[PDB]
Amino acid sequence: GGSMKIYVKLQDGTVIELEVEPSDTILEVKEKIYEKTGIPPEDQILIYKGKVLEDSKTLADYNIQENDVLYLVRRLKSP
Repeated sequence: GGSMKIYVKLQDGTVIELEVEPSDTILEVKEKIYEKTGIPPEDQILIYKGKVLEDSKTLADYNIQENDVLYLVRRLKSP
């Protein structure tokens, strides 16, 4: 259904690879990151082309395509 790989760079410099599809929402991308890292979605800020992404929009909304790189900033927030 348009399956593709995208990459997320962490603050420590490492890059993780995600399997996604264009209709995935940003919240769903954060859920995939949680599955790989343990970082709760509520503690994740995702950045693409210098802008913070909104949970309810999709990868296709942002024209995020195969091999694009997103940036993850982690929050330390009381649960």
